Amino acid sequence: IDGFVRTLRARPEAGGKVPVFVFHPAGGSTVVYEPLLGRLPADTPMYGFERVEGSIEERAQQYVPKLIEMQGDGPYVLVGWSLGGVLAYACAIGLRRLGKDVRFVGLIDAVRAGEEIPQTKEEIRKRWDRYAAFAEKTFVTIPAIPYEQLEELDDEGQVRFVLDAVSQVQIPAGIIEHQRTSYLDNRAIDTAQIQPYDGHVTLYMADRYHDDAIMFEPRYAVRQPDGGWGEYVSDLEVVPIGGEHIQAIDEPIIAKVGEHMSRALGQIEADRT
Ligand SMILES: CCOC(=O)c1c(-c2ccccc2)oc2ccc(O)c(CN(C)C)c12
Repeated sequence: IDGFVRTLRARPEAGGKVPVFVFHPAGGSTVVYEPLLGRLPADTPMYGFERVEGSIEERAQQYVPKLIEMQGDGPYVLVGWSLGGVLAYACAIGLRRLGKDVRFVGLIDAVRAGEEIPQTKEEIRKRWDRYAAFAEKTFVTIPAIPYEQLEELDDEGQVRFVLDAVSQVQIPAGIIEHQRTSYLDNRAIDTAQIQPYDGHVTLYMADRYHDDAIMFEPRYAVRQPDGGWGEYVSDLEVVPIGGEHIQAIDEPIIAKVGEHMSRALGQIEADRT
């Protein structure tokens, strides 16, 4: 473990196969990509990029220099499930804009909501009204939500504001931090401003988001056939894998992703020779 870069399989000292760069999921680390690694060719290196702060573009501003430090002009293979897919895609845009050679972008069910999630004050009220209802059922009666305070804050400020009010009661630090970061990682998916990308993108597409994901944001109950990426990616390939979003990263479904991805890496390795 080195900063935000986790070594899943080290590359040899010099030479060897093109590394696969994986990006962490919402609320998790790149350890989730080990089953994928087992389904990729022998001696395929893999490095995982862990959580950093900011907007998607601000996070890619931190990732891209590190990617270039590790791999130079390319070839770049960028892969991500959940939020990691959006992160991989933003890095692809950043690397291509600097003239780097991006050969593969693999989105593992990084599927946009079927209806756009507005970034408006009305949506802040709707969002927190929903969460308040969850806190009433699962725990109490909740007073009027101070909407005027919330709508001036960003997502990090909103959740800190609510945690501060909840204290004034007692929640363990480890649980608060895990929920906070998982919540913030998911909101980062919602608020991502997707830019056009002119390279080939491979979208492994499950059947649907899992139930808990839909409970937090019901617009995820519907997906478009292109997963919301077609309008930004003209060179888009979709690989149906079935199942639920939460299963896409695990055996047995990852075998389908890995079999397809292994073929793509093989062609990349051939084209280097
Ligand atoms: C268990 C799945 O939960 C999540 O999907 C979300 C959490 C969450 C909160 C606390 C713990 C874990 C996840 O917070 C969110 C906020 C907005 C939102 O759209 C989503 C849905 N995502 C698929 C994007 C979530």
